[PDB]
Amino acid sequence: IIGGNEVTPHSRPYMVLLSLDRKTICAGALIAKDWVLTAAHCNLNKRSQVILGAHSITREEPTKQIMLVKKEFPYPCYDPATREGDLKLLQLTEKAKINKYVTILHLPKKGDDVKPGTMCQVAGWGRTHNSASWSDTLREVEITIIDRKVCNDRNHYNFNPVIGMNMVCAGSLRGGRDSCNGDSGSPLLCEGVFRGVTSFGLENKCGDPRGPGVYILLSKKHLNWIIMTIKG
Amino acid sequence: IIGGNEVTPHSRPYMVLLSLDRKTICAGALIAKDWVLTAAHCNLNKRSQVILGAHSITREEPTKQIMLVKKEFPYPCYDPATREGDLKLLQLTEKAKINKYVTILHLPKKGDDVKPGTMCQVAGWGRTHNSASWSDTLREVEITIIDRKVCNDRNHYNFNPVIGMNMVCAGSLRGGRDSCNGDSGSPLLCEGVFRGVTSFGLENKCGDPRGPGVYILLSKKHLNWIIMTIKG
Ligand SMILES: *C[C@@](*)(O)[C@H](CCCNC(N)=[NH2+])NC(=O)[C@@H]1CCCN1C(=O)[C@H](N)Cc1ccccc1
Ligand SMILES: *C[C@@](*)(O)[C@H](CCCNC(N)=[NH2+])NC(=O)[C@@H]1CCCN1C(=O)[C@H](N)Cc1ccccc1
Repeated sequence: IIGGNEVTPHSRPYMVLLSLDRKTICAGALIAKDWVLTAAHCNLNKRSQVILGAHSITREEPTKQIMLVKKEFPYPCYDPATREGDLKLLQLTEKAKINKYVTILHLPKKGDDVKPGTMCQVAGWGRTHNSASWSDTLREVEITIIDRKVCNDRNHYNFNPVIGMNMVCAGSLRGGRDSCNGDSGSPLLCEGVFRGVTSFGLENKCGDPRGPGVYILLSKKHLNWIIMTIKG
Repeated sequence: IIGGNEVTPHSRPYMVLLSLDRKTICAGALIAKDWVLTAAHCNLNKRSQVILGAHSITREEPTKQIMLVKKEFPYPCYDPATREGDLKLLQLTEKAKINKYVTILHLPKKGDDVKPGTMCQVAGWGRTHNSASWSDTLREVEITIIDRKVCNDRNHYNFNPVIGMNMVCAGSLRGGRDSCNGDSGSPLLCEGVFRGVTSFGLENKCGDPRGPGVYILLSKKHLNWIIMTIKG
């Protein structure tokens, strides 16, 4: 997270830390007692861990629940070339224990676009600068959704890649506020509602006005696949 | 086809006429002795026919081969809302008999974009005016690929819908030349190479400069699915 601040410990109890390996992290949302929604580009191995109720990565906390993946369900329409449908459901070996510290983030009922100018938040343990590594504590930043047509601009992504109807852009006109490396999978919250999944930006330019972070929209199509994959 | 002309009978022997029902037709390409590639939005029923070696729809011709569908393989990533991946493979009950009149159109080796300004052709039995019904004989028109960024313009599709990296636009700056209703599925040929599949335009505005026809690009991703579905 670029230009955010350290969250009140455990004030975002749906946040999942994904320890992928030694060099890599990701985030995600707990969407059911045994389901984590994250991004498809986040590659797990057999040693990977899903950590619930975390604030600090390193510090030992009584609140933490270390979970294991039973099965990966990457979205079958994920296109690594367009970045389209960058979604993945992780089924856990056991159910999380819900409490004050570990909660379920609810899916939106309707898969609406988010209207430009809306204020949104994203939390994560990723880079806080375009250098170095992850943040030891969970941080959060507030961002504005940027009009899709501006996002596809010559002064923005400029069709490399195309920012389509199942993505939103969010940041600031002036820059300084963004997700970054290691925030992939993190839920985009907009006016209290789960709305997107952190996907990509410009390499080593988190927070550059040219490259507002791109979030996969929880649209009708993506919701259908989520609901189907869980229930049944 | 808008602003085209009647083809020399049987000079495009890979062309498939799809008789979907009484009110509807489509086109397609014969890509193997028992495989037709068309568009996913083209709905067949049990009475539907795939006609090979046709020139006229009505007239009885010794060249015609009336084929039947064993199984439909609509592209699993087809999105009816974005029009994305509008592709469908039809497996035939028997093999076509290849001759002078019925041939296989070869897939491109590399799934490249088509560069703006390239001249392309599309053939079909669809509307020749923004009214009335199909053409009794196969026609063909030549069109130019329109730059993707112009296609997404305020004076064009204007993000309703987005014209993405797995679509090309083709028509003319002045209008008058286009595919139309009933041409869906027809192969887009560019400098001798099979390049796209006729998908959509603006309703009752075939040939309007605002809405150049949109073709699904035979990109790497789509080729992989085609090859996989056939061989195995
Ligand atoms: C996997 C995630 O941790 C990470 C989050 C980065 C978010 N960045 C900003 N600025 N908010 N995502 C990625 O690293 C993704 C997946 C792999 C590629 N990628 C990118 O962000 C590339 N920079 C995307 C790209 C854009 C334009 C041209 C080439 C590549
Ligand atoms: C199914 C095909 O025969 C047909 C071909 C039309 C090609 N038109 C031009 N101008 N070259 N395609 C369609 O009818 C497709 C599938 C169903 C919807 N559709 C459309 O062409 C709509 N007009 C697409 C559309 C665009 C903008 C807004 C709403 C719908």
